[PDB]
Amino acid sequence: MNEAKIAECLQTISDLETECLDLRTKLCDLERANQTLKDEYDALQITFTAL
Amino acid sequence: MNEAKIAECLQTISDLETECLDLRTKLCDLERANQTLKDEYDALQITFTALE
Amino acid sequence: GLLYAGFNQDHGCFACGMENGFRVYNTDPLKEKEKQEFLEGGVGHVEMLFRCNYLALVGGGKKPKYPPNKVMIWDDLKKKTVIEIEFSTEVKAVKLRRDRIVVVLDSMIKVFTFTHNPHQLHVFETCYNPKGLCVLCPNSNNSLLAFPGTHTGHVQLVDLASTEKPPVDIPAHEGVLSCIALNLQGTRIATASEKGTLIRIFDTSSGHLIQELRRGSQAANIYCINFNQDASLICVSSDHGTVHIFAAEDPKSKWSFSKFQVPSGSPCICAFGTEPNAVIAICADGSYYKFLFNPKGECIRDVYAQFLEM
Amino acid sequence: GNGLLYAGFNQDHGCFACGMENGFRVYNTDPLKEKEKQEFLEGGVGHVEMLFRCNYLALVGGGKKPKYPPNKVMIWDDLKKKTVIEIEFSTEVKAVKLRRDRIVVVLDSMIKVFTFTHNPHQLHVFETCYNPKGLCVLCPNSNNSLLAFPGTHTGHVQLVDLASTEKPPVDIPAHEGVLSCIALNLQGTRIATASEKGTLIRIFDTSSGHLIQELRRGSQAANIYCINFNQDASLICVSSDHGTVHIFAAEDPKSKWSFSKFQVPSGSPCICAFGTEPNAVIAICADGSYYKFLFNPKGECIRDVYAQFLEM
Repeated sequence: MNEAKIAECLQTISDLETECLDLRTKLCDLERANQTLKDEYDALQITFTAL
Repeated sequence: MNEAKIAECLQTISDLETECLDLRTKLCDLERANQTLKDEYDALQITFTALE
Repeated sequence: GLLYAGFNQDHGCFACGMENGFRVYNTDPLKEKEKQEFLEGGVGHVEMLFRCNYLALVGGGKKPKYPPNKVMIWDDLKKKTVIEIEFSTEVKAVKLRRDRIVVVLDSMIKVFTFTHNPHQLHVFETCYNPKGLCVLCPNSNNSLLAFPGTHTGHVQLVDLASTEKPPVDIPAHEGVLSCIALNLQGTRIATASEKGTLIRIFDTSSGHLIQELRRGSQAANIYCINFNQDASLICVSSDHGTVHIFAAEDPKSKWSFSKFQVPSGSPCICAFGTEPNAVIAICADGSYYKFLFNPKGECIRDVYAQFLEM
Repeated sequence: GNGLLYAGFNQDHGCFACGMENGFRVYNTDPLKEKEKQEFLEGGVGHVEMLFRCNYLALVGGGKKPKYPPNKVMIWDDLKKKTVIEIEFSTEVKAVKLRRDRIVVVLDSMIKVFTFTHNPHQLHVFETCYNPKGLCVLCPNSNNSLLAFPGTHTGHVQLVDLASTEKPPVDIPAHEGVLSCIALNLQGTRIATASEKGTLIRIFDTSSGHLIQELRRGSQAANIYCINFNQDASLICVSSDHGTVHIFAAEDPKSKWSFSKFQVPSGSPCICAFGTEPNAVIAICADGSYYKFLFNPKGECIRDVYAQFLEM
């Protein structure tokens, strides 16, 4: 029925929103780690240019 | 009508699909760049540890 | 018992925090859109993200559903909380965009990622902000955040996309701020002090004064300011439930051309309706009013309802 | 003929897609209903992989006049009615398998895994034996990233978890002869296999590679066309040459042979899956015949539905 179509679409939307939340979370988490490793690359680079 | 809510939902799904694709692209792009840097770190690390 | 009322970003909806949960309503025409019951207690703040499935909830009332130092992101399609952020102090308001959660406390504003584990991005200090005065542009291309500065009567504006730039600081009033409002485009900010005799509209990019408008000679507590769609008009609520309507772009017309009294006199928030000459009043007693004005500045009351009862 | 070039079920058998000499069509399996029809005047699609009931389809050009070069994979967005991602290869594509986060492309000699992104990045390459049928199954479930394909040794199946690729693959010596068919259950916990001898179907645990159940279809050789599990994996359906369909009970010590089977009267080769009723089996044949059969505990089969799905 027409209502049944609504139910599928609403379910699709909730699952899609869940995925955006998960992707954004994984993206922001990885962005932080990358910057932390960017810093361990500068600090270690200056160490081995000092040596 | 009740059909109008179908049209709105279809637009929301289409837009959400684009955002998922964009986010996973940015995520996979960064995941690869991190691995490239995870390599250069260990590279420079062992390289000049042997220098010591 | 009504505990909170607030318009969404386009005023197309308003949300109510209740002693027994939350409700969402379409502003014009008025229609109840959602009802969520909690046997365990109240919600003291509800922030919509437009017409999305996300709501920000803060516990409040005599028996709050959540501790008042926590922000709860509600997923309305799943009917559950999906993100929790805990603070050392009470939450006074929340503002949402798709990529940021902004939490207003009594004396600082914190900006977080909208993620399952929100990360704090920025902290801005404010003066004592018991009203939770803060506006955040909801537009994807404009990240403007505006809030009370550390100096009395100042407004601080921050672009959340360019936070390395020095903020624009606006000496908007000589006294404590009572109300702040952005237009939909995020190009104008309206302000009032606790003296409430003057509303000043500024350009958000330069901080320049665009208009100084007068509500009257005597003092008044300003409850609400909102722009219409084109920002050509502002509506302004004050004590006694009066609503003043001003021309925002006409320097020749600084006093209200039109005004009406809400017959119950209860404090109310106001916004423009879907019709260009409609203004809506949502009152703390539960009264809803729609008034139509005409170009002569005459006002007639068109609609009245108890939205809490339908 | 009728212009059909390909037929394939989606991940839950709720739909099947058809590659045509002039485009593609999507159908709901039970009840049979044409769901989408996209015509291309310029040529055919020789492979169509659905992602469940999402708007994404993987298309590979095929036929006498292919709509796309056969060395390219096209992700079709059916809500936008356009191609949105293209990946080009040095060799012809034999099959595609989709999950929400990975595009898996099957070539004759290898399996390449890509990100499902606007610019796909190659993640893994697995070598296979000569795989002209494009035998590969990929768990669509979010909690199981299992990829299964023909190993480099005849009759072996190599199993890789795409979430833990640092672990050694499980290698299953499934048959003494060339593999002809591979199927996962919906949970991705069981894998069914057949050789070109087609006398035996063997079901393995995908985590340990251990043989759970050996089912004998017959003594004589048969080309096995298709294997599918039912929703609970208690049953499997098996298609063979001449269009027979065999129905067996998996995971039951009380099974070794078929409790039911029917012949497709036209004898054309068909793929098979279970219907919405626990005792329904569906057969889609290369001639364009659709059959739904109901079986009983005695193993008798009755026909419930018959249609030519290509005329709708």
